[PDB]
Amino acid sequence: AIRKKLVIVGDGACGKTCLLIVFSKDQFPEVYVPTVFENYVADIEVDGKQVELALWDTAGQEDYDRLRPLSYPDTDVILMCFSIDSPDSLENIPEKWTPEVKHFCPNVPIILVGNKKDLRNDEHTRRELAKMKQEPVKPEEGRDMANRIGAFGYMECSAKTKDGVREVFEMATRAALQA
Amino acid sequence: SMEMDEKDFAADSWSLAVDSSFLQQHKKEVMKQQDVIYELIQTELHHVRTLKIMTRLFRTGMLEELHLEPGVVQGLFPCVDELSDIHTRFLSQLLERRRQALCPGSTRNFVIHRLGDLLISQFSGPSAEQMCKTYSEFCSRHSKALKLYKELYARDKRFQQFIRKVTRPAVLKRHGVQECILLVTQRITKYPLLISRILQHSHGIEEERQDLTTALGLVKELLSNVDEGIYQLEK
Ligand SMILES: NC(=O)C1CCC(F)(F)CC1
Repeated sequence: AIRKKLVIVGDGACGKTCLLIVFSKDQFPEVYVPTVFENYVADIEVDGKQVELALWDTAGQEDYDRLRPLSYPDTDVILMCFSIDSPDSLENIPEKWTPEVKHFCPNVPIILVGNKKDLRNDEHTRRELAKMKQEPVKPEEGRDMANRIGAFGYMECSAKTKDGVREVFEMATRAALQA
Repeated sequence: SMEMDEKDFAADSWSLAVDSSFLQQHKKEVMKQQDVIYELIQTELHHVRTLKIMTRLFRTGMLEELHLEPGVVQGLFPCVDELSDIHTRFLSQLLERRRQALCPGSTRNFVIHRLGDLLISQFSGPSAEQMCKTYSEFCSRHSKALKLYKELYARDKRFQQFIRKVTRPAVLKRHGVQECILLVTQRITKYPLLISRILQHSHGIEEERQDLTTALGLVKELLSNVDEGIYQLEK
């Protein structure tokens, strides 16, 4: 049971806290969704290999450029998150998070994850974005960003419906094993 | 941690911690606020418990079982006694505010109407200065503690044996040496998240919305000061 470390990075409303909570609980928080995530060690068996995957969040550190890098030591896989209902959080991926993740974590695989994919069919989300001369992030836009930033892969999920969530963490484990 | 407190904070929320017929007597907006207040205290309990694992189990254990020089242990657990004192006093004030709020004949049913005053005292004056200086110190020695751990574990069999031994219980799965050090560094950046979500549901009593707005600003000023005072030391 090899031990590996996962760190999730991204803007404030990219849904990274919800994703970790939903993965670490599995049984959906119907009564109360917590504000913060402390840490978690998941037992994952992917492709017949057993791994202890430590999960960390960078929420609350987005404005503190000297505190934030203390999350990176010994990271084996990076989940680079953006929200599908926020095209601006996607344009901050190559400009802000990638130069920083590659500086502190060279050779560490990066998986680009488009969170909140359920909001593509949300008429209120489409209406709000249309007011700002915008549309929800298209799948090919996510794939094009992941190609341009040199990501190990592009994945989509929905913390609300749990759709795509297990597959993101199983693939992150596989990426962390590669050496 | 103590059994009395663990039970009081075992539930996933305030709405689940209190008796069902007590919850039923409150307005939804109160339940929403109380859930976030309960989370702030619950995470402060885990924060203090992490610091006690670092001091009693890891730090004292090494001194009483290994022939490590005290300078090495100081490098592994920087500012832990001082951090333990700050957060144990803060937790004591939070736990007392909850107990004062309990209904007679109950050890579970409570509503905390005032929190901002307690949050202003903690994050202002001498108490805030002590946290700013202790966290700027801790976070500057953070990397050097991880490298000292990795070096000692990969070179000393007696240290490896000690670490495998003390971390064997299931309750310490996410609480190894490096994990404790990162849990502590990340704690201060959780407060603005919790205080803003509590503030979001405290607009009913204007004296409280202002107290919480003041506390929110005090924490951001503290974080900005800790962040400015950081500069990575090396072994
Ligand atoms: N974590 C929560 O919000 C709830 C939902 C599921 C449960 F009832 F099992 C436990 C509390």
